[PDB]
Amino acid sequence: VSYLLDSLNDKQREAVAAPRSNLLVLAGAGSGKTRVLVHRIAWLMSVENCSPYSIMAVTFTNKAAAEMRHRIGQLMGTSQGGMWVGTFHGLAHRLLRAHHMDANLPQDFQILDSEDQLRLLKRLIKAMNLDEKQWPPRQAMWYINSQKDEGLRPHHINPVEQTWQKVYQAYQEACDRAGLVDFAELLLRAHELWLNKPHILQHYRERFTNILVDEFQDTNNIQYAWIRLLAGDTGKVMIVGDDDQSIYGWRGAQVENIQRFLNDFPGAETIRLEQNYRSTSNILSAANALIENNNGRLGKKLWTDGADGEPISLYCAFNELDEARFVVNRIKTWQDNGGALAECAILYRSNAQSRVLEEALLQASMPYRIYGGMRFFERQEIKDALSYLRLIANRNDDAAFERVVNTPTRGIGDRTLDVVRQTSRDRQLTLWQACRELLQEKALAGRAASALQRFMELIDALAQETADMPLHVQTDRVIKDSGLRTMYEQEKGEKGQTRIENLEELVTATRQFSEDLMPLQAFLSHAALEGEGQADTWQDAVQLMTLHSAKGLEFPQVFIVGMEEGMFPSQMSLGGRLEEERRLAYVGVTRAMQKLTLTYAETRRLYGKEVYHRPSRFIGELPEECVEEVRLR
Repeated sequence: VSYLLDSLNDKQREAVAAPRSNLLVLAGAGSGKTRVLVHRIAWLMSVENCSPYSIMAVTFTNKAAAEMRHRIGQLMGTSQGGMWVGTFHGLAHRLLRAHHMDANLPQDFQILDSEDQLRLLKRLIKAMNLDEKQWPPRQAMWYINSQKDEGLRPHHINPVEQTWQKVYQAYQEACDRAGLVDFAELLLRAHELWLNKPHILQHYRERFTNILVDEFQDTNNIQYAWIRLLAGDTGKVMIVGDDDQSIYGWRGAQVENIQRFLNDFPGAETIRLEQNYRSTSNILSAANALIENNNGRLGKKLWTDGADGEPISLYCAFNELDEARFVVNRIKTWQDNGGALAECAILYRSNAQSRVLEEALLQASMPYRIYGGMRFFERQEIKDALSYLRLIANRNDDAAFERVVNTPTRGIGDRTLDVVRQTSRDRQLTLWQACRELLQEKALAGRAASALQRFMELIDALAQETADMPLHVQTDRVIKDSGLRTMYEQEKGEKGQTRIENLEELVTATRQFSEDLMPLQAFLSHAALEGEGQADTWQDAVQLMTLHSAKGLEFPQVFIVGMEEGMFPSQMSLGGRLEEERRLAYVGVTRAMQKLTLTYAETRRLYGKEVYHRPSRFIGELPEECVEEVRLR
C-alpha cells in the first residue's frame, strides 16, 4: 500500500484506494489517469485480495491496452493469467472464441478488417451480376457499415436502397455461411451472446466483478450497453473519462455516456482529477474559461503547481499564406534557441489546411511529418485527381493509367487488365497503346471493350475540353467529369466531405501555383516532388495534424491555425454541433505544455476562391488576461 500510493496526489489516492464501488473518475487533461487505472488494479489485487481473474480493463486502442499491460507488469509482473485487458473489439473477440458454438460461429471463425471487407464485397457484387459502375463495392461497404453502426440487420425486399438492402442481405449470408465477422459484428454478436445465453452471462458477471473502462466519453451506444449488461447489479465498475474531451461524435461517440453511468449505477460517485502536470497555469486558466461556454457538462477547474507561464500568442494574418509563414518563423526562433522541431505541433480543424503549411515548411527547408494522416499530395483523393491530370499530360503514363482506369469503379476487371499488361509487355507498348491495339483487334470480351472504350474517350475528351482552360479550371473540370466528386458525395457523411475538402484544396493549390514549361507539367512535377514525403530517414521534424489526431498528445509549443468562424467552428455546423467543436478546441488548448499560439487569417482561398471569415468565437471566449496579440513594432 505504501508503494502503491507513494507516487500519487490526493485525488489520485482517493480513486486508487476507494472501497469497491461504482466510481466515475472524471480525469482532467494531463491528470495522470493511466497511473490511476494501473495503481487501482494493483490495489484491487494487493489490498482488496481480488484475483487477477476478476479484473477486466477495457481500453480505447490497442496501444492503450499494451501500455496498461506493461505498466501493470511493472508493479506486479506480466504473469497475470486471468486478467482481461484489451479493447472492446479484442475482448468481444475473446468472448466469442470461448463460446463460438453458442454464438453460431464455427471453430476457426475469422475477423474481416476494412480491406478484407472491401475485397469480399468486390466479389459479392460480381457474383450477384450487378453493374459495379452503378453499384460500387466501396459504396456497398459504406452502406453496410452505416446500417451495422445503427444496429440494423438486413430486412425484406423504384428503390435504390432496395438494391443496397439486397447486397447487405447477401453479405450477411456470405459471412454467416463462412464464419466471417466484421468489426461491428464483434460487439453485436458479443452483446447477443449475453442476451441469449443466461448461464454464459452469469459466468462472466460472477467472474469479472471488477471492471474498468478508459476514455469513457468516447464510448458508443453498443459499447455502453455491453458494459452495463456485464456489470448487472453485482459488478463494481470504475469508468475513467472527461466529458469535456468527447470529440468523436461523428464516429458514434456519446458524450452523454458519462452522465448515463451516474444515472444507471446506483453506487456511483464522482472523483475529479483536476491537478494537471502538463500545462502552465496561464494555459489552464484559458482552457477552464473556454469550456465554461458549453452547457452539457459536469464541470471542473484544472490547476497546476507548475509554471505560471507565458501569454497565449494571438496573430491575425492577412491570409493563409501570411499565416503559414508566421508559424514557420516562430518555430525557427524556437529551433535557433535550441528547441527540437518535434516539440512543436501545428494543429488544424480540417486536414486540407495542412497544404499551405507543408508548402511553407518545404520552402524553409524545415522537416515536418503529418501525425495520424498523409501529406496532402499523398492523400488518396489527391493521388487519384493527379493521375487524371497525368493522363491528360501524357497518355503513356502507365502508373497514372493503373491508378484510375477503375477509379471510380467502371467495371474494368482484373482479367481484362491482365491482358492489357501482357500485351504492353510483349509488344513493348505503353498500357494506353496496348489498349488502342487490342480494341482495334477486337481482342477483348465485348463487356470489357465497352467500358474501356468509354474510359479512353473520357480521358481524351477531358484533355480536349480543358486544353485552353487555366490550370485551376481544368483541375475543377477534371474532378467533376472523372466522377471523383460524385464518388465521395454519394457516401453521405463527414468522411466523404473531408475528401471533397481536399479535392477543393487542389483547386486552390493549382490556382496559387499558376513556374512554367507548361503550367500542367510544371505543377505535376511539383506535386510529384513534394521523392519527398515519408522519408525512411528519421529526422527531428515539426508535427502537423488535425485537432482530432492530437487527442492525448502533448507538446512544449502548440500552434492552432485557422481560428476562423466557418473553419473552426466548421461550417458543416451551420448549437448542437457547436459544443463538440468547443470540446475539440479545448482538447487543442490542453495539448500545450509551455506555449500556445492561436492564428487566423482575414481571408482564406477555398476551392480556388477568396473567402472572408470573422475570427473564431473561441478566441474571444478566452480571458483577456491570458492572451497577448503579436503585432508589428
